[PDB]
Amino acid sequence: PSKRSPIEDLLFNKVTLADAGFIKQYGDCLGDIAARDLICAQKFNGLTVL
Amino acid sequence: QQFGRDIADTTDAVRDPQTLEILDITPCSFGGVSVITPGTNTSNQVAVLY
Repeated sequence: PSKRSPIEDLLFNKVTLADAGFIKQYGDCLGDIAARDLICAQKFNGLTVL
Repeated sequence: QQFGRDIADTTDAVRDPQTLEILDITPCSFGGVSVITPGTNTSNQVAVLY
């Protein structure tokens, strides 16, 4: 579905992003989709990732 | 123990002094608001991004 080449697939699966690529919080931290401990704890203090 | 705590020394839970039940505290909704404007020279309409 991603329309990516195999090398691009390997590259995307080796960088974990540190779970920092999340923006929205409601619905209980997006039902754990966004890492709770890091993202939600940070952004309850006015820290957002655009 | 009467009060929980979080990374930022913020109380994430509290024991009810009467029903002895533990309640989680979460801050209520907040976020930035942006205004998309096509320029006053063009129109006075605006869109709002929450």
